[PDB]
Amino acid sequence: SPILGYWKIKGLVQPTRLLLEYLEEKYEEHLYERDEGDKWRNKKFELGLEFPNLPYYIDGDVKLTQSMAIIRYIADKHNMLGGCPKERAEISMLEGAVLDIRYGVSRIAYSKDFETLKVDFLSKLPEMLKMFEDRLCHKTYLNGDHVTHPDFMLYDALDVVLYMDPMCLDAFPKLVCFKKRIEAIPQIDKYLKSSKYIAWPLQGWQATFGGGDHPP
Repeated sequence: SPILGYWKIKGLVQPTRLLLEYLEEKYEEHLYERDEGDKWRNKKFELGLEFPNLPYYIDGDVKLTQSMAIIRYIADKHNMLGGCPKERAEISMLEGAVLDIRYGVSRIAYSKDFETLKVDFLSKLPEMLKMFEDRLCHKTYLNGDHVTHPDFMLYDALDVVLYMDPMCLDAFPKLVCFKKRIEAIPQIDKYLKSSKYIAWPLQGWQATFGGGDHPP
């Protein structure tokens, strides 16, 4: 049974967690609580990781770090990255654009000047969301009729930008849909209602946005 190690927050591993639950693939988590920053530094180097860091994935001497290398791995272990250069690169471009939103959030989330920075993020956000609304025109999931990992990435992003601005999607009902659709997938839906689901925080507890032990 593979092992996924990370903070007990959505952060950088939420997409991955979904994917795993989607493929009903069994695994165990090493969850680091808010006040366990030591326990980690205690094991940071006794895991045999070539690039100690969080999150980490480990099973039969497959030692990985870097949320993207990880997620892609689980994906690849199930032939889901693409069937050729073109479709593989298309799926990577989705990866990129989704992170340009998920990350946009986190880089201005730990700032003490969040409350005035989000304003310029939310103004740009439309143009970013739009591109996804189009991609989703005549398609069920990005990149086709079959679910890919970037669909779980966009879902996390969406879920996170809605906390920042409950109305960011009203102008994109096609995304509001895509979101309910994902939540409809039996495995996923069963998960969100399960005990293993980490509802909060979104970022590191210290973060201004999506921080704190419980949502406001």
